Amino acid sequence: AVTGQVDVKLNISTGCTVGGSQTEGNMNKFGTLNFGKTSGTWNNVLTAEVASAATGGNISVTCDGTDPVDFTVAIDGGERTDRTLKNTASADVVAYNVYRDAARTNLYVVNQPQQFTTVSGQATAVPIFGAIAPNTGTPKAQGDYKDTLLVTVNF
Amino acid sequence: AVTGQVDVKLNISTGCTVGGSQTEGNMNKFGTLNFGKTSGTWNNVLTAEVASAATGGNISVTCDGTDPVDFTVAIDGGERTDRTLKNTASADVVAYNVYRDAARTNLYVVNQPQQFTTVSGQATAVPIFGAIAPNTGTPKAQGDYKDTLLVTVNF
Repeated sequence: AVTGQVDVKLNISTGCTVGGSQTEGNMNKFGTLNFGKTSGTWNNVLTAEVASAATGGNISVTCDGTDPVDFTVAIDGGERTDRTLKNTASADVVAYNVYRDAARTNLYVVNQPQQFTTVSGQATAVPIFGAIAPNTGTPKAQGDYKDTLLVTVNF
Repeated sequence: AVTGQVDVKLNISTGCTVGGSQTEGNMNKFGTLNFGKTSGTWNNVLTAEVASAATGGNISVTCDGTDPVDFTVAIDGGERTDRTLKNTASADVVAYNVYRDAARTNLYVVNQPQQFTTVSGQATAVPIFGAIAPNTGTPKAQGDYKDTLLVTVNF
C-alpha cells in the first residue's frame, strides 16, 4: 500500500484560449490532417494542411489580453510515438511529419514548444502542415491509415 | 473509557515499488497536475498531465520480482471529496476529474482500483490525465486554485 499525493493547480487570472476546436466528449478535437486518397506507391510527397474541426480552416488561437502574449505550441509523436499512421485492420505503418512553415522546413519537433506570438485584438493561426515522404519501395496494403496527434498549446 | 485494539501488519516478502515520488516529510509526494494559467471564463476544456515530483515526467511504477505482477491504482476525491479545486483565499471551487487514457474516457473513479500490469526489468508509467470542463457561465474569482489528490497504489 503506497499512498501518495498529487498537487492539483490552476491559476485563474489572465489566460489564452484556442479557437477552431470542438469538444469531443472531454477532449478538445482540434482538427484533421487529411492527406486524401493515394495508391500503394506514390512518387510525389503527399502533403495536406490541418483543417480545424469547428470551422474547417486553420486553428485560430487568440489570447484574452491587451498586451502581446508569447504562447507556445507543442505536438507529440502520435499514438505510437514515432509519427506513423496505422492501417485500421493490418499492421502496416505510414511514416509522416508535421511542419510549421509552408515550405516543409521548420519541423514541429516531438514534444517541443515551437514559439508563437499573439497581438492585440487578433486571432493568430497555427499552421500544422503535414508532409509524407515519397514511398517508391513497397506498396502498403489497401485501407484507411490513421493517427491521432495530440497538439499541446501551452504557456 | 473505551479502550480497543488495532492490529498492525506488514508482509515483508516480495513487493512492488512506486518511482517518481519524493518524500515530503512522511508523505510520498507523487506529482503535480498543473493546468496552467486561465481566464475567468474558458471555452476550451483545460487539460494537463501529472508531472512526477522526482523526475518531471510520468510516475514510473516498477515491481520487484520476475513474474509479471498485477498492481492496482486508486485515486481519491481530493480534499473536499468531490474533486474541486479551491481558491486559496475565497470559497470559489473549480470542478475537475482525472482520467487514465489520453482521450479523457477511462475515468479514475473515486476510491476505485483501476487495474495495471507490470513486467520484470521494466517500469510502467501511471498516466493521470487531468481534465476540466469548459466554464462558460460564471467567471471564478482571480487567484490560485488548489487540491491535493491522494493517489493510492495498492496491491
